[PDB]
Amino acid sequence: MTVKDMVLAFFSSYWSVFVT
Amino acid sequence: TMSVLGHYNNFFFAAHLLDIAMGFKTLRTILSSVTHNGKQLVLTVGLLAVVVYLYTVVAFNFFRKFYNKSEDGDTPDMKCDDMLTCYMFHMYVGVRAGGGIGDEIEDPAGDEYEIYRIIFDITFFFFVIVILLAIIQGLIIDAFG
Amino acid sequence: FWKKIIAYQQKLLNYFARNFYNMRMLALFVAFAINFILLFYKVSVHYVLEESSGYMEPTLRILAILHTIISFFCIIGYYCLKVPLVIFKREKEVARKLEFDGLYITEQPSEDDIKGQWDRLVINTQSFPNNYWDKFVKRKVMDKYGEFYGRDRISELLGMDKAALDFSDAREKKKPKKDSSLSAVLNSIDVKYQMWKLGVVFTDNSFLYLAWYMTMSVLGHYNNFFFAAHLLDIAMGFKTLRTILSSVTHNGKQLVLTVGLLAVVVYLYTVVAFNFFRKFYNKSEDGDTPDMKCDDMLTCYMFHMYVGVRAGGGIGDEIEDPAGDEYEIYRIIFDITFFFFVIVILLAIIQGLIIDAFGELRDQQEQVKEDMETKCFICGIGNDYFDTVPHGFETHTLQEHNLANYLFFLMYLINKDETEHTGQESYVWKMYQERCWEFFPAGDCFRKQYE
Amino acid sequence: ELRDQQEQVKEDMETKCFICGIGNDYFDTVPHGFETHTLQEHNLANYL
Amino acid sequence: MESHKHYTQSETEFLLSCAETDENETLDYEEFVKRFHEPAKDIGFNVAVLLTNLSEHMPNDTRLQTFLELAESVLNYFQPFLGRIEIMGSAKRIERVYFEISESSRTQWEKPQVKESKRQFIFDVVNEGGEKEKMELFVNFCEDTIFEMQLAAQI
Ligand SMILES: [Zn+2]
Ligand SMILES: [Zn+2]
Repeated sequence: MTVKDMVLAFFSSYWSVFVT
Repeated sequence: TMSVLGHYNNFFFAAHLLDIAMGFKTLRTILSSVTHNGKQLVLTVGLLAVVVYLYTVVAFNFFRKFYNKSEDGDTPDMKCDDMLTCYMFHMYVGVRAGGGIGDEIEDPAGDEYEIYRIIFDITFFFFVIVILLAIIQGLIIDAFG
Repeated sequence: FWKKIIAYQQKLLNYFARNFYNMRMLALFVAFAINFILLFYKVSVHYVLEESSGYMEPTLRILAILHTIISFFCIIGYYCLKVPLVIFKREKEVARKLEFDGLYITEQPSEDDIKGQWDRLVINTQSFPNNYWDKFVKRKVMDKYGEFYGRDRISELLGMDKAALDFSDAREKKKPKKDSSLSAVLNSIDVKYQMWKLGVVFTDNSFLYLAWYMTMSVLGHYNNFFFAAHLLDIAMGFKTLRTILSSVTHNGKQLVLTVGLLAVVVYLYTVVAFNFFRKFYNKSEDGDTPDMKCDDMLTCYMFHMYVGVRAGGGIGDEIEDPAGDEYEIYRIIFDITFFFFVIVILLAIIQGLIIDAFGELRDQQEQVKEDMETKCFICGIGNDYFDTVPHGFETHTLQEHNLANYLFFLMYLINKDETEHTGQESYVWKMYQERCWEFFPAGDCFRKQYE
Repeated sequence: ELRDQQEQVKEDMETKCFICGIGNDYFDTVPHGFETHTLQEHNLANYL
Repeated sequence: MESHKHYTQSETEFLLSCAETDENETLDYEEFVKRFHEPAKDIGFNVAVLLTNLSEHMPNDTRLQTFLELAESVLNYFQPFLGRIEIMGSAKRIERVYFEISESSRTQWEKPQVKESKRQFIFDVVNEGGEKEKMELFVNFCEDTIFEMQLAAQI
């Protein structure tokens, strides 16, 4: 199960930029 | 010698048409563009062979259930069950397919490989038949200049 | 014992340094042979080498053993052939920085460079200029920054503080004879300088490449397929393929930007299709199995980027026939613009970026040849002036201004002596010590000076 | 064509002066003459 | 020594009389040449550089040319041994300085690695190297090359 969660895991790192 | 053998078989007279290239100088401006680099072209073909071998070992190690070129159903043959067979299949079909190798194998809809195999085919396409034939053509175009 | 083993280990290291490239080519040939005999594998979930009348199964193991051994030999021959040069460059750079700029005195380095921070624990050891064919650098910097800063504050961070104090003390009638005890040189050898050297070598790129090579050669024993990664040495190693790979590595940035622009354009076409073409993406097999449609934005984008780019005829050949009303002309425009913008003028760009690199490299080579054939490297007068006496420019560049002659003169000045220099030699040596270089002929020569 | 335009610009900037346009050979008689002439005597920034 | 047709009758008789011949008609040619050639080499190199300086700083002098013709026999031996540099010495004076070049140096300079390094240096200095620091990079290249030459010679 990695065809759909890959983009979600890639975007989950930019939350540290969204909080700033 | 070839003209003599042409009497034993009236088809060695076809080898005499090579005299229009290895003889008269009416075709030098065209054939010089290919004969100029020469070494660069064989080195490019060797690099292409090495890259296709890399893709072949990757597929042999991680993609077994895709190379299933069966005809009429339930005739699994021409698979990747042999390293040499898979390498010949790649170098003979994936290079000449015009769209990489992702168009001559099964559809990459399976789990754990849906994205890995897509990356596989798209990198094969962009590295083998996009930037490794552009090199072969640039070596011919630069010779004219 | 100790002498007879040191004179043997030195000979062994000299052999490994003399045979670095030879062992490199031998390791390449061994990897080629391993990958050639790897063409005889079969699957049974179990990989088997059942292809010959023996003599192929044990030879692979002995070849892998020999390959790992020769990779270790190469990685320890590099340490004796190329590491002295890089540490010499590092020491020379840091010493000249210390003397001419006052880096660790008045111009403390920033945090944006790791070299300036790692070269700090080397200025305060005993054997700092180990490979610089000179040791009068600490004295120079002390005499240069002695009164403008702390006379003791300089030596406290340049080392030899208490050493110089003890030397000035022992200059009187107090001097013993130092003894030499065998098997007790671990205290004599400097550990901090060796630590700095190990940091430098572990930072060196050409050493990390050989480390990765040996790591893959080791993993090749756990799996006899990582020996395929050793074929990348024909590209990242020897320079027999530079004329070909340079055409691709020259732009690089242009190619990734082109691929990004292609991705953006395909995303544009994907949103257009998702918003206006639903009833076409119907790649059903055997009938009544509608799947791989455009019912998902990510799925449709992957379908486009994976099929329409590689289809060779755009995307209008992988979807349904555009015979429906309200879309018969809109979708035709869609496919034809996709074709002309994605696989006609966006692959022509990728190929033009590869074709232009050949011309640029050839122009660089011809420009180098011209600048070498028309002017002199040192004075740079010109070919026309020297082409007045028969074969004048060639003689001027082979006898008067020979770069090899200048190199040999610098070597002679460095290795001759200090108190044996003549007038001209001492003048040039002084100028070289201040790093000014006004003694090189700028725009004059012995022929322009006279008749 | 774009590469040729860029190289032509670089050459016209390296062989002649922008204001007087004398040439590189004339100023290359004193050691490092043309660079000093274009950085001190005829500086476009100085004119601005 | 007489089959090489280099030594005439006088030279042969001189070299035979200059032998040790200490009651045994046997000579240690090692010590013989290391006694009669080591200082001869140095003094001959000094005379050769003196004559070369005179010839290059006093041409069109037949009175010196006739001497150079007879000195050419020994001047050719030190041909691949003396260099010549044109430096800026006194105020606005291009001085031609001479010096000795070691055989080890001229052997380690002709290696393919050093030649390829020099070629690459010239290439990437003519292409992207500057004007104000050209000698600054040239002396660094010279130092790196003499360092590798010392390293490859001491092995
Ligand atoms: Zn010159
Ligand atoms: Zn001007």
